[PDB]
Amino acid sequence: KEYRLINCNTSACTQACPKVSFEPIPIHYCAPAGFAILKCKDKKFNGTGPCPS
Amino acid sequence: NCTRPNNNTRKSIRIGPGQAFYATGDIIGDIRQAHCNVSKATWNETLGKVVK
Amino acid sequence: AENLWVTVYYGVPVWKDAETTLFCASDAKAYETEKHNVWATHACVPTDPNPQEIHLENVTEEFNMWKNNMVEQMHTDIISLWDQSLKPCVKLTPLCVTLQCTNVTNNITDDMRGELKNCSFNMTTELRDKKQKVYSLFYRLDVVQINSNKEYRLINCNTSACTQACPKVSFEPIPIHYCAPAGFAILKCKDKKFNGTGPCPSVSTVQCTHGIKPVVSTQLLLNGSLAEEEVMIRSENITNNAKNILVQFNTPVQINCTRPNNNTRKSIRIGPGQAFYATGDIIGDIRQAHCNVSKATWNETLGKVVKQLRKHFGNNTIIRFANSSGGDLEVTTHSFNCGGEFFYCNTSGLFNSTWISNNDSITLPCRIKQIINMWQRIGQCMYAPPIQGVIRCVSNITGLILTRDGGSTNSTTETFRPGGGDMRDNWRSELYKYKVVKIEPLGVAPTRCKRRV
Amino acid sequence: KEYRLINCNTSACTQACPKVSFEPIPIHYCAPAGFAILKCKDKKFNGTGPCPS
Amino acid sequence: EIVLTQSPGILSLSPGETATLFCKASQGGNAMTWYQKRRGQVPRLLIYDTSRRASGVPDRFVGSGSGTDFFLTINKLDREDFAVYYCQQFEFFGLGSELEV
Amino acid sequence: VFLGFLGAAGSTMGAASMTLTVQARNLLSGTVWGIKQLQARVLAVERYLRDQQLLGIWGCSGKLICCTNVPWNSSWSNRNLSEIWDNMTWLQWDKEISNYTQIIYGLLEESQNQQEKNEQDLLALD
Amino acid sequence: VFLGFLGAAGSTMGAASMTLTVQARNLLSGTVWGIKQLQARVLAVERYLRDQQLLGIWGCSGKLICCTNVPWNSSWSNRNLSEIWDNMTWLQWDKEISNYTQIIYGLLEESQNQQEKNEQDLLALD
Amino acid sequence: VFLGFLGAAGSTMGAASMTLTVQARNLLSGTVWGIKQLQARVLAVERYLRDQQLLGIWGCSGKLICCTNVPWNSSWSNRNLSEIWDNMTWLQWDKEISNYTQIIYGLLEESQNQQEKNEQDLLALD
Amino acid sequence: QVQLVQSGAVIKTPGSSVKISCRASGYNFRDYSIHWVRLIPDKGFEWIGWIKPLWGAVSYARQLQGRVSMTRQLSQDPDDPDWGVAYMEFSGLTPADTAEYFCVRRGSCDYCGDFPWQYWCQGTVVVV
Ligand SMILES: CC(=O)N[C@@H]1[C@@H](O)[C@H](O[C@@H]2O[C@H](CO)[C@@H](O[C@@H]3O[C@H](CO[C@H]4O[C@H](CO[C@H]5O[C@H](CO)[C@@H](O)[C@H](O)[C@@H]5O[C@H]5O[C@H](CO)[C@@H](O)[C@H](O)[C@@H]5O)[C@@H](O)[C@H](O)[C@@H]4O)[C@@H](O)[C@H](O[C@H]4O[C@H](CO)[C@@H](O)[C@H](O)[C@@H]4O)[C@@H]3O)[C@H](O)[C@H]2NC(C)=O)[C@@H](CO)O[C@H]1O
Ligand SMILES: CC(=O)N[C@@H]1[C@@H](O)[C@H](O[C@@H]2O[C@H](CO)[C@@H](O[C@@H]3O[C@H](CO[C@H]4O[C@H](CO[C@H]5O[C@H](CO)[C@@H](O)[C@H](O)[C@@H]5O[C@H]5O[C@H](CO)[C@@H](O)[C@H](O)[C@@H]5O)[C@@H](O)[C@H](O)[C@@H]4O)[C@@H](O)[C@H](O[C@H]4O[C@H](CO)[C@@H](O)[C@H](O)[C@@H]4O)[C@@H]3O)[C@H](O)[C@H]2NC(C)=O)[C@@H](CO)O[C@H]1O
Ligand SMILES: CC(=O)N[C@@H]1[C@@H](O)[C@H](O[C@@H]2O[C@H](CO)[C@@H](O[C@@H]3O[C@H](CO[C@H]4O[C@H](CO[C@H]5O[C@H](CO)[C@@H](O)[C@H](O)[C@@H]5O[C@H]5O[C@H](CO)[C@@H](O)[C@H](O)[C@@H]5O)[C@@H](O)[C@H](O)[C@@H]4O)[C@@H](O)[C@H](O[C@H]4O[C@H](CO)[C@@H](O)[C@H](O)[C@@H]4O)[C@@H]3O)[C@H](O)[C@H]2NC(C)=O)[C@@H](CO)O[C@H]1O
Repeated sequence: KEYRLINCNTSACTQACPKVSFEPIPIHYCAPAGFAILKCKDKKFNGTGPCPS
Repeated sequence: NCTRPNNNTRKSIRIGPGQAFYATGDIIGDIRQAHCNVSKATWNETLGKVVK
Repeated sequence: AENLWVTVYYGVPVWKDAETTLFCASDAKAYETEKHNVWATHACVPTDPNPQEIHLENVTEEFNMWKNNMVEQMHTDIISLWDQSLKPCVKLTPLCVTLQCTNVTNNITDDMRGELKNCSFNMTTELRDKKQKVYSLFYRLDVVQINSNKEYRLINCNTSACTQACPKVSFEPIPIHYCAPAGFAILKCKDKKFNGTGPCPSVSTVQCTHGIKPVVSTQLLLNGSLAEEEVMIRSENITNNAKNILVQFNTPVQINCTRPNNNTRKSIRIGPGQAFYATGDIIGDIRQAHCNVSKATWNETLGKVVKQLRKHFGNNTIIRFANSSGGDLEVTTHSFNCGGEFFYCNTSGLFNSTWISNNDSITLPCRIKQIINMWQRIGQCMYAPPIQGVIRCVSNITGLILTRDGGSTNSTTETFRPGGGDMRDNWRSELYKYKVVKIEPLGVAPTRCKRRV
Repeated sequence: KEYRLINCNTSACTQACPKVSFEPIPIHYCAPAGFAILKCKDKKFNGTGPCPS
Repeated sequence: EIVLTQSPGILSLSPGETATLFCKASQGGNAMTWYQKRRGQVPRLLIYDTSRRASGVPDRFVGSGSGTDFFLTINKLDREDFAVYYCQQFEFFGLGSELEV
Repeated sequence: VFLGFLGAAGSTMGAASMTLTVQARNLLSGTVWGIKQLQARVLAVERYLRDQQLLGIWGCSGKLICCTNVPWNSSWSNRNLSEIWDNMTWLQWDKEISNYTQIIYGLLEESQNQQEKNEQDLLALD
Repeated sequence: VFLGFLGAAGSTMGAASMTLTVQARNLLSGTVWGIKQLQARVLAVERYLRDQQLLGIWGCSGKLICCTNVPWNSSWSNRNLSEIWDNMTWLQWDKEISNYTQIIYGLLEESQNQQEKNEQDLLALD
Repeated sequence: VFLGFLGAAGSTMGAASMTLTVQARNLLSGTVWGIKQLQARVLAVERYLRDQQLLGIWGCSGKLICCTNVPWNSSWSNRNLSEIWDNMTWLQWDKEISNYTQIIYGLLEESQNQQEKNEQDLLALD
Repeated sequence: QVQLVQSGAVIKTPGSSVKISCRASGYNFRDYSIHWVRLIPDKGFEWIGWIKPLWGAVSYARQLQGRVSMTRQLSQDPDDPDWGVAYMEFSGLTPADTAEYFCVRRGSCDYCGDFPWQYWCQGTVVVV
């Protein structure tokens, strides 16, 4: 009953360093100068169209 | 809430030199099944909200 | 008139202490070196034909060399620069193999151990299909007994991988200048009796530092710039034994070093493109690597450090010199490069003295390695190719990194021992004159003046 | 009658991705600001010397 | 060598009060370190560089001093503060002061 | 006389206010190493522009010395003229006024736009 | 009063022409991530200088509000003063004059050099 | 008439001193290739700022044509007005005065700060 | 989080040597010296020495020289390469050497010197 690692025919393989972490930590996307980010503060917005707040 | 109940163990295999594969060693204790729990109450409640 | 108004000033002479990325400067002769050898001399900007350092009269500045950045920056630049060089250079992955080694052809007295092991091994060929038994010569330190055959392995095989330095490169330390960006100054303590920490009366601004060549060496530091009057002994905390002592000489003590054996190099085709440089037959006698210093001058200069030391430990005190306590070969011995190979010289003969309150030379033996693990390496190592022929270098000793024994008991017999370990000490030794500041030209102050309507 | 790929003693070998193309497509060399490129529009110029046009 | 002399040997105070402990060094000019050792527990760094609090050390611990005279002040004493306190400079140590209830 | 860049460090704020065009001068013009060069080359123009930015949001694009309409709050210094221009040095002087430099700048910001909004009205009527 | 950067977005062009020094202020100062930082750091000074470039090839290095000698072509807007300064907002106003802003700029370019070539003649005779 | 960027190359220094705002215009706005773009993008602002640097340490932030207080040393050129403005071209003219341009600049540097240090005294008394 | 874990308590006969281990983890082992210190009943603390893990350079209290030897071993685990073990061997023991032995490490802040020990092993009791 002999087997193989499933990647062997599709792709190569590289062992993640245990000295690394997968925890999702919060990122902020900051703009350059003379660039703004505008924030829809409306608490009933469906994501498309005019935002009053 | 989610979990892997098995107290898994790791041994390190020297591919050498510098290279080293981390194998999965003996399973200490029972052999159980990975799973997740949510409240049936709250899921009921929140699935009611999406329907509304 | 009584009413004052603020008027702003642009170009005011004032600076805030800073940290920033500096950049390198070197000279035209460094590029004339060609041969694709020197590291980063090419990407490095040039120097100035007429350099100027403006003395700043009437100003004092609080220096601290033990809390500087441009030595941490430099230390880093040196490690990176070096590590980028080894990417193209060939990997000795398959050289990690069960060697079958003996001793080199010799008739020495039983006491004298064999330090040159003639090792034969199945090496790879240009073609995947085949193999090749081929022999090379290795130092005892570059191999370990693996286990009635006498079989060995390259010592790196369990700690790290290995990559052969390109012979088309050079290890010679060439002078680097650390130039500041615009609106950034470097301030230079021109006081000839400064211990590296505190207010400096004589100060000057300057764009770039002096030609600081990166001699990476333990125990005694070499070819560095030397003091102008006294043998200055500098430390962060002298009272605390845990901190080392940086001795900067006043006079150069010339130390001649050599590998007497006319070694030979053969090239082995790993293939394709890959090619290992083996160590071939030794032409002539089998002798011992060593260094010579004048016993006269060492006496003289060790007398100077004692005259200075008693200023810190009392006039009626014994100050003797002892050899290393124990540790890694990296630190238990004077390490350096010489002609392209790495040396490990026993300093027991130099630090073996005693000093009361009131014509040959010093032959000191050495060892030699090829697979080196400098800068506290962990995952990567480097094979320094055999340098064909006879090797000898001549250098001055500019300083020391000494260490005092903390047993104490208020005894007037506190002895010293040579140290090393952290290599920032070496750049700390040359960069003590310098400090980096952030220029802030926008002055605001009141003068009796209103702007028009 | 046995052979080898000719590179085996001179150099290593790397297979070009077929998902690439060798077709020479026209390139323009544009200058930075405050930099000009000067173009000899003389239709009898040998490449060296004063160009009137 | 440096000789550190702590006083008093024993200090007796109540929870809520402020304790002052002294350390006199035989040599002036060095900074002072303090440790707490509760009975049967691993020593814990409290103060270094004379006045800087170590990791997780609450602000009721206050180190100060100058020259040869150094002090640990413990404000609003908590039940846990009753312990032996040691001063240190480099490899040299005081013999400790016990704070008792 | 010509001392050099920063030469009037330990000179009086009057004598140092002579050599302003020398410090203002040596302030712009003058792959491992290659990256160092690039983030030093931008740092120098960023740092430089941030000062021109200020001079411009004030009225002092001249520049060097520029008078203004915000009066000196004695709380900031309160020292007499002589003892700062014919006495103190800018290294020294900077640390005194350091506590309110950004508050002082704010007084300047409003004052300039106030000038412009006014001067339009003059050219408007005339 | 102090609204904030862009605070006078939905304010009248008169009220928004007060807070100019606030939008002009927050406009300069404020290895994967390392490259992002660098081509954002240059983009900000490139974009900034391109405006100073214009103000300078006009006469308006002052700057903020700057009057000129090119008269308003009614074709561009034709609206009355009140209904743009005490009525419309700059977001709105921008889209009207947007069709000819670069043509308007050209009128400015020639007019400034024309001033200089003239003013030399004044200082020449006097 | 409008010739184009550098169009008045072989034009007289008088006629070329008309089209100044055109050469001044096309001077700013306009991973292998990616790096080329970046050290060209900084080079253009470095090179540009170094000129504004000079105009600013003189009095000529105007700019284009700017008169000054340093008189023309005949040793530099000594040619008559007509034969340089209505005769010679700037390509030509540049090579004559090239030997002393940096010495000339130095005369300008001191002269500007001298103006400022003086003008403060005027607003001081008045 | 830095962790120093020592080997267990031991009873030693006079004339013996004791070898104490200190497993250090949660930081780069090569970057910090380890000191050893002993707390002696009725006598207080006595600093024994330090070791710097890179080259294993050492310094021993003058009054203990000849009786103490410090060495270290660096992790050989490719996916966990930054911890290490410090060892101290103390020889020619007498009843006066009955003490609790600690391995200690400095804090890692900017103003932390070499001797203020922020991190302590749990101690090893040696009874001679
Ligand atoms: C199915 C699905 O996918 N949905 C899930 C869902 O299951 C779940 O939410 C649950 O749903 C189920 C079904 O819809 C609920 O079950 C029903 O619950 C009621 C239970 O009745 C309640 O109170 C009863 C007590 O009765 C009286 O007594 C009180 C205390 O003494 C008193 O205040 C009252 O007045 C009351 O009236 C009278 O009765 C008393 C005696 O009891 C008397 O003295 C008084 O004078 C009054 O006359 C008690 O019986 C019960 O425990 C509960 O508290 C039941 O009626 C339903 O039972 C019937 O149906 C069952 C199967 O459907 C069948 O087995 C029985 O035989 C009955 O016919 C039924 O159980 C449930 O409560 C609810 N569960 C939860 C956990 O909340 C949610 C949860 O995730 O998710 C959905 O997706
Ligand atoms: C030892 C160590 O670890 N240090 C090494 C170190 O060796 C080395 O640097 C070297 O050091 C050595 C020793 O310190 C130097 O050796 C000494 O050099 C001088 C050599 O004198 C020089 O010039 C001499 C000529 O004399 C005259 O002539 C000139 C030309 O005709 C003329 O201009 C002059 O006026 C001059 O005066 C008069 O003499 C002439 C005739 O010569 C006359 O007509 C005139 O009218 C004048 O009257 C010449 O003799 C010599 O070659 C050299 O150029 C010697 O004096 C020393 O010799 C003495 O000591 C020797 C051993 O020490 C002993 O053998 C001799 O017998 C003598 O007593 C001595 O050699 C050396 O120059 C220098 N070497 C090098 C390579 O530079 C460095 C190098 O790496 O490293 C250190 O670490
Ligand atoms: C040990 C260590 O770790 N230190 C080293 C160190 O060794 C070294 O520096 C050296 O140190 C040693 C020891 O400290 C020195 O050795 C001592 O040197 C003197 C030598 O005397 C000197 O002059 C002697 C001549 O005597 C007379 O004659 C002159 C010429 O004729 C004349 O001008 C004088 O007046 C003088 O007085 C009288 O004598 C003559 C006859 O000689 C007479 O006619 C007159 O009328 C007078 O009455 C000569 O003897 C000698 O060569 C030298 O030039 C010796 O006295 C010491 O010898 C004694 O001790 C020896 C062992 O210690 C023992 O073997 C002997 O038996 C003697 O008892 C001794 O050698 C040495 O000079 C010095 N060496 C060097 C190289 O400089 C340095 C060097 O690196 O490093 C340290 O770390």
